[PDB]
Amino acid sequence: SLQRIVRVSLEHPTSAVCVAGVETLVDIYGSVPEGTEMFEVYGTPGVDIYISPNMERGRERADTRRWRFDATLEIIVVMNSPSNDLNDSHVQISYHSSHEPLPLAYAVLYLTCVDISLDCDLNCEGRQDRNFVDKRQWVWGPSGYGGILLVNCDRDLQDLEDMSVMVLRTQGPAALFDDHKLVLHTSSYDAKRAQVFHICGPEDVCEAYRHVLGQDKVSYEVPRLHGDEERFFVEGLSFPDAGFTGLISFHVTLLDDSNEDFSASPIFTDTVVFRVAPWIMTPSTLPPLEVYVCRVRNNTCFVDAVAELARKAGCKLTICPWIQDEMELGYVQAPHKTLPVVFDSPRLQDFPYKRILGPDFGYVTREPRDLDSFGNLEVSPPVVANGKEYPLGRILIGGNLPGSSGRRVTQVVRDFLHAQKVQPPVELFVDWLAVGHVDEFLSFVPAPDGKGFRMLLASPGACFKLFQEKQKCGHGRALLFQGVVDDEQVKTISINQVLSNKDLINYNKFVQSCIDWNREVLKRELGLAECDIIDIPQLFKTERKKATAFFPDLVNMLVLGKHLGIPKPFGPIINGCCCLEEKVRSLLEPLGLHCTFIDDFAGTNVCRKPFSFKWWNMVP
Amino acid sequence: SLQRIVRVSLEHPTSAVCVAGVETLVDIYGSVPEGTEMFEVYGTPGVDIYISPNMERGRERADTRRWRFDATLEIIVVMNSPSNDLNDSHVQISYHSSHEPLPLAYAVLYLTCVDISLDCDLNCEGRQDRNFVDKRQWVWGPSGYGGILLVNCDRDLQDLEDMSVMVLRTQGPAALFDDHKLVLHTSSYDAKRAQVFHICGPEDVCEAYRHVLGQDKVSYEVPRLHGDEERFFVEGLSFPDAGFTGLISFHVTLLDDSNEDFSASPIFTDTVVFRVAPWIMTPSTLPPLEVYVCRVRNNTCFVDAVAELARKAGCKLTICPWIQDEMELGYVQAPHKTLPVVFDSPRLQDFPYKRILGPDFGYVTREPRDLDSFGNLEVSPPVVANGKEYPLGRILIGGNLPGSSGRRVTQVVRDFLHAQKVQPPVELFVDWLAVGHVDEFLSFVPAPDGKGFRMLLASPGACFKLFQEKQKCGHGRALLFQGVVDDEQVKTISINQVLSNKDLINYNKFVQSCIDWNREVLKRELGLAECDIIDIPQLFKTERKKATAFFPDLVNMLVLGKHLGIPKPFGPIINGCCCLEEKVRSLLEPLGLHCTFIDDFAGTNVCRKPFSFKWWNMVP
Repeated sequence: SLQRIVRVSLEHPTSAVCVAGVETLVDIYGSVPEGTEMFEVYGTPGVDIYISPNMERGRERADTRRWRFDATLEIIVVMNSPSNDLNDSHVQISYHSSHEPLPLAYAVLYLTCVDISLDCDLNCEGRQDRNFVDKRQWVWGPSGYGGILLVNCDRDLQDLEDMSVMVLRTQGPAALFDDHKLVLHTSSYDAKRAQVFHICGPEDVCEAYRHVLGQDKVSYEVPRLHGDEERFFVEGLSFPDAGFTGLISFHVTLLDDSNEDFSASPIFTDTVVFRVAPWIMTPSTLPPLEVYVCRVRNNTCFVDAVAELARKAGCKLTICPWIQDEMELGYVQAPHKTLPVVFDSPRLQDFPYKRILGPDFGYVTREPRDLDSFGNLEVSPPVVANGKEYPLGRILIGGNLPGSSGRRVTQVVRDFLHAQKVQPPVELFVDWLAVGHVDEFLSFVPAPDGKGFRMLLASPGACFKLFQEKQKCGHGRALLFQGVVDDEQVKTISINQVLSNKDLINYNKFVQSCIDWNREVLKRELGLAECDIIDIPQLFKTERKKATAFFPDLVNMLVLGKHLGIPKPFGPIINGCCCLEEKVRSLLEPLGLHCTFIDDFAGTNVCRKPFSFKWWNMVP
Repeated sequence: SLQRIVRVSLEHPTSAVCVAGVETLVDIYGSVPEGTEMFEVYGTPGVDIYISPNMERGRERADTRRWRFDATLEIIVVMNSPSNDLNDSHVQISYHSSHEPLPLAYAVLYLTCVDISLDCDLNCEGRQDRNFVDKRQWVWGPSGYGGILLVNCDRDLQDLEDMSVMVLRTQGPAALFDDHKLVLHTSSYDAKRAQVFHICGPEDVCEAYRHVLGQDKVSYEVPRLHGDEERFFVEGLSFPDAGFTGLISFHVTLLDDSNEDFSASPIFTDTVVFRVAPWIMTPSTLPPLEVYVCRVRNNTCFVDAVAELARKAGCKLTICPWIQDEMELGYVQAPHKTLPVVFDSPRLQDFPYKRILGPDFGYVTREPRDLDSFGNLEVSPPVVANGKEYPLGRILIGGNLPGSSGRRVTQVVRDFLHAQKVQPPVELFVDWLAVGHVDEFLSFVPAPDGKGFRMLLASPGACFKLFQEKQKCGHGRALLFQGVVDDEQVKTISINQVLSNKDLINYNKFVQSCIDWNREVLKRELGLAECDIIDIPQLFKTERKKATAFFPDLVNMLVLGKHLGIPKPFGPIINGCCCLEEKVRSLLEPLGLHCTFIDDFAGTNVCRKPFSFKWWNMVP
C-alpha cells in the first residue's frame, strides 16, 4: 500500500500528521544509545503499531512484548479514524538494555489523524471489486473502471445535470488547517480541456458555484466551508481529437506549511481520473425517437409521407428552419445521463442547437486546417471481424481515390472520427458516383434472424436478372416510368428496350463491379457472409463519366424501425403493379419489414436510441 | 484471405487483372440459361480453380468433374505467378443440361496476373514468422512486428543510412501499365511527419533520389523504371508528441483507368506501417562511450580529473565551445542503426550538432507554448513495480509543488517525454532545494548483486550517525574543511560544533524528511526495497529557506562504469584521512566501485551505450 516516513528524535518530541489508513514508517534521525539491546513501542488507543523486517512483507502487532533490537526491523503506525483534536494521540519508542531498568532513551511522536480523499463515481457497479482500484488509472473493458465526463459543446443556468461530481473529504481538527492547506490542481494541458466549479453555498443559487479550475487556473487552495466535505462539479470542454486522448486528471495535495523558516512540503496526494465520453454514431438499425425534416416548402407530399411513416413507427416528428448532409446526429453517454450530440460542418456562425433540435442536445464542430457532406459518413450495426469485436459498429467513410485532386472528408474530420476510438472507420469507394454518398448504394435494415440485420446493396445485376425473368415470362414490353403522371421529360421505356441497350447494360456492369469492390470490403471489415446481404435491383445511368440512378434509388431509404420509407421506383407495370416494388417487397417483407414507397423524383435525419452496449465496456 | 469479385458475361468475353495469390470470385452478371442443371469450369495451366459453398469455409478443385448447378456455390480463381503477356490465361464456365450435348451457354474470362507488393523491413527476424501478419498494423511486444523509422532532426548527402527502405514489386506485362497505374500515397497527417524519395537512377547520384512524398505531396504515380521493383527511402521528420502517436502509413493502389466513358476503379491495395523510434534516456548505470565537457577556462584541475577518470573507464573525452543543464543525450534505435540524439532547450539559433557533438548525432527541440534545466530530468535503471515491467527504466521529473507560481519543466517537454511512452515518468519533490536538480539528492551506481544497481540518496541522518559515532570514539574535535587551502570566509568547524548547532541539526532533519518523501515515492514507483538503497552522509544549510550543500554534495557524482568522480567533501580529518571519504569508500568499494574524490569547492554530460533491451519488444 502507501507508506510515508516520519522521523523522530531521542532528544525532543515530534508532532506529525498521518492520513487515515496510510502506513507511517517511524524511525529515529540519529543512532540508538550505546548499549541498546532491546526496544518497546506503545501507542494510545486507536493507534495501530506493527513491526516488519524491512526485507519481508507482512506485519504483526508490536505493542505486546519487548523486542530484540535489530536495525533492519521497521515500525509501522496506522490510524484509521480522524483525530478530534491536534496531537490527541501519540507513540513512544523506548530503547532498553538488560543492565538498567529505565530506558536508555526514548522517542515520542504526537499524531494528528485526518481523513482526506478525492473521489468520483468510478462506475464500479459490478466491474472491478472496489478498493483494489488504482485511482491514477482509467481502465477500458467489462472489468474496468473510471469516471466519465460529458461534453455538450465543443467549438474547435442549470447545466449542472450534465457535469460530473467530484467530492473532497477533509475530516480532521480544524486547527490543523491553520498551518496545512489543501490544493486542488490539474495540468495546464488538462486545464484547457475542462473546468471545475466549487459550490460555496446553498444548492439553489447560480453564482455560488465559483469557477476554481479552468484555462489559466491550474491550482486552487480549497477552503473548508461545508464541514467534512467539499463538492466540485467538473465540466468537459473538448471532445477527443488528434491531440487529446480523452483523459483528464485532478489531484488534491495536503501541504505542510507550518515551518516558517523552511519551505512547504507535501504529506499526501489523491487523484481522480476522468475519461471524456466519445461521440458515437447510430446506425439505421437502432430504434428511432424523433425524425427531423428540415428544408422543404410546397412539398406537403414529402412531409405527409414522413409523418405517416413516423406515426406508424411510433416516434415523434419535428420540423426545423441540409440536416443530413451538413449535420450528423450522434450521442454521448455517461452512467448518469445520455445526451444526443450533433456534429456540424456547413460546407458560418454559432448554431442554436438547443432550440432547433432540442433542449437536451449537444454540439460539436471542427474547422478545417486550410467535409463535403455527411452523406460520405455512415455506420454499421455491431459486428465481429478478424477476431476483433466491434460492439458499436464501424464508421463507414466514402472517400476519394488515391491521386485525386479533390477531397470529400477533410483530415480534421477523419482525425476526430478515429479519435473517438469506439467505431473504427472503414474506407469505401464512392468516386464512381456523381454525388458520392454511401447511402446511394448501401443500407442496413433490421432482421429477426442471422446477425439481427441485413446489409442492402444496390445491384444492377439483380435488376438484370429480374428483367430477364420478366422477359422470359412474356412481359418484355412492360414499360418503366408508366406510373409517372405524364410529364414532358418522362419517356417510358420497356424491359426489352432496357435489356437491348448495349451501352446502358455495359455501364451497369461497370457499376456492379464498382459496388462489388465495396461488397468485398464490407464482407471483410464487417465480418459478413453472403446470407447477410440482399441485392436490391437498381439500375444506373451516366451523368457523364459518373453514375446516377436510372430510376429512383431504392436503397436510399428511410429506416424507422421495421417501417421503411423507400423511393418510388416507377418500374415496369405488370398486371397493374410495379414489378420493382414487388421484388423489393418479396425481399424485405419476409424479414417482418413494412415497405412504404414514397413518390421521389430536402433533408431527413433521425435521432435514435443509443446502443444497449455501454461504450466503456469496449476494449479498443 | 483477400477476395475480389470479377463478373463475366454469357454474351461476350471478359478481360481482367488478378494479383498473384489473391482469390478472385467469378460469377456472371445476369441469370443462367433456362434449363441449366449442371456446370463445368476449365482453366489454362497456372490458373487454379476451386469451388466452395458460400456459407462454408474451405475449397476444393473444381476443374475435374461436372457439377450440379447450385447458385450458392462460389467459383474461386487463383494465379500464383505473374503473366508474361496480356490476357495470356483464361477460364471458361460452361452451363449444361442433360438434354443437349453442347453447353446451353458459357462465359470466358481472360486473365492477366501481376505480382504487386509494398514491403518494408518488418523486423520479423523471429517472434512471428509472418503468416498471420496484418501489414496494416504495428504490434508492440516480444511477439510483434512493424517497420521502424528513425528521426535525426526535429525542430518543432548520404543520409540514406538513417532512412528506411521500402520496396515496391510490380511484376507483370508492361502493356498492362499503359492502362493501369500504381499510386503510392499517404495521409496528409502522415505526409507532414515523413518524406519519401524514389530512386530514379544509379545508386551513386544524389539528385536521382527524387522527392516523391512530402508535405503537400500526398500521392505519387509510380513509373516502372527499374524493371520489376522500385526502391523508396523514407525519412522521418517528427518525433512522437502530444499530437502524434508515432505511426506512419504508406499505401500503394493499382487503379484501372482503361475503361473509357467510365471512371477509374481500384483493383488492389497494399500497405506498409512504420513506427517512429522514440527518444530514450540513458541512466548512469549504462556503460559510457564519450564524456563531453563544455564550458570552463582556467580550471585545468577539472579537465584533468575528468580526463583521468575517462582514461580509467576507457571512454573518450571531448571538449566543445551548459551541456548537462540545457542538453540531454538520449538515443533512437532501429535494427539497422542506433543514433545518439541530443534534446536541446536553451533556457536561440540552429545549433550545429554534427560538429560539436559528432557526425552520428541527432537533434530535437521544443519551443514553449507561451524546462528550467535538464537537471530536473533523470532516468532510472530497468525496474519492475506494481506488476508492471519498465525494461528501459522510468524518467524522473523534479517539478514544483502544486499551487506554486513557477514551473521547472514546461508542459511541452512533459508532453514529449510522455509521448515517447517507453520510460513512463515519475514526479519528484525538489522545491525544498535552492537549485532543485534531481542529482542533488539522488544517484544510481552499478552493483554486482541485487537488482544490478544501487540507488544512492543524500542523507543528513546518515551523517548524523557517522558524526555521533566519531564523537563517541573521541574524535569530536576533528575539524571539517581542514583540507581547504585557507581561503577567506572558509572557517573550519568541528564535529562537536556541528552536532551542537541546534538550528543546523533541525534544518537537516527537515531536509531528511524532504528526501524521505522522495525515498518512498521511488521505492513505490521503481519497486525498490531498503537493500537497494544506500544513504550517503550529506549535510545541508539554508540559503534563505532553501537547501544547499553544507559540504560539497557527495551524491552529485560522475558515474563512468565502475569509476566514480565524487566531489571532494573536505570532511573531518581523523588519523590524517577524511572520515566522509572513508565512509563513502566503505559504502561503495564493496560493490566493486572505484572512488575518485575531485576538488569541486562547468558542465559534464556522458554519451552511453544503449539498453540491451530493444524498445520495440516493450509493451507500454
